Amino acid sequence: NLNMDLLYMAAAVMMGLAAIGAAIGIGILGGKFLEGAARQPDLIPLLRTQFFIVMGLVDAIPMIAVGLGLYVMFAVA
Amino acid sequence: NLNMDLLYMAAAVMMGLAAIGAAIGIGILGGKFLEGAARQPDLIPLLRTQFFIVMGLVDAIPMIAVGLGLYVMFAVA
Amino acid sequence: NLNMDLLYMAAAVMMGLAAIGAAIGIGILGGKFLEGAARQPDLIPLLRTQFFIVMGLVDAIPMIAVGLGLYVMFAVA
Amino acid sequence: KFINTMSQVPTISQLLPLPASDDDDLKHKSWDYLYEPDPKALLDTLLRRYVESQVYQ
Repeated sequence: NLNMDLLYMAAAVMMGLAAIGAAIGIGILGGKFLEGAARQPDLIPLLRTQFFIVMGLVDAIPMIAVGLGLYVMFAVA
Repeated sequence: NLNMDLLYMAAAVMMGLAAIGAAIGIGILGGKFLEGAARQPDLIPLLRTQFFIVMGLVDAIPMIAVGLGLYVMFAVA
Repeated sequence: NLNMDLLYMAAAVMMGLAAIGAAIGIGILGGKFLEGAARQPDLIPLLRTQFFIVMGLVDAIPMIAVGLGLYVMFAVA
Repeated sequence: KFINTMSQVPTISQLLPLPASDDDDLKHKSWDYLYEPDPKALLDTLLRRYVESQVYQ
């Protein structure tokens, strides 16, 4: 299963990269949200609304990355 | 044959890198949107407008890479 | 044989790198553009003009690399 | 208070804590400052200079 062992490295590369990307993107965005809140606590719910509004875009690729990596890990492999 | 063993890795990389790129790019771009909003709320509609205008140009190459990666992982492989 | 697949590995590395480059570069540029707008929304169109002028310069090399990805995947093949 | 050349009136008026001015926050959204170094340090000296200016007036 030389063919198979490369697949369990492929899923690893895909989802490790997706992990770093998504994690750091959300970290940055949430950090800016946190300082915005600390400036204006009585805006906190609207800024949470906006944080969730945009955060959905940071996941656009990294989830697709899981979508294919895990698929290969469990439907192709 | 040997083709099955390399393509599922090549696509893996080709899409994990685009994941990193789009994730970090959008995280950074949205951070300044949040800080600007917390600075001057009620300009939020205008910030959101031109944010989405710009963001559309950030996705270009990452999404091209995702498309070509899939075009390989299935239609080529 | 390898004279097929390693071409795809080369295409993957080239387009992945080009994607990370274009995405993160335009993310930084757009972020500074956003905060510049937030401090005075009445300049927005002028800033946007210069933003495009520069975002053109950003893309020159990535868009070479992306096209060479296709030249590899469909002329060297 | 030098109201008019024929009439002056003693007034006791508060200057700390700062009286609520006849001003509206709505006009503020138009623009904001580049604070150097930062607003928390500037506001202090602004209020001190303002109180001094009112004692002088």
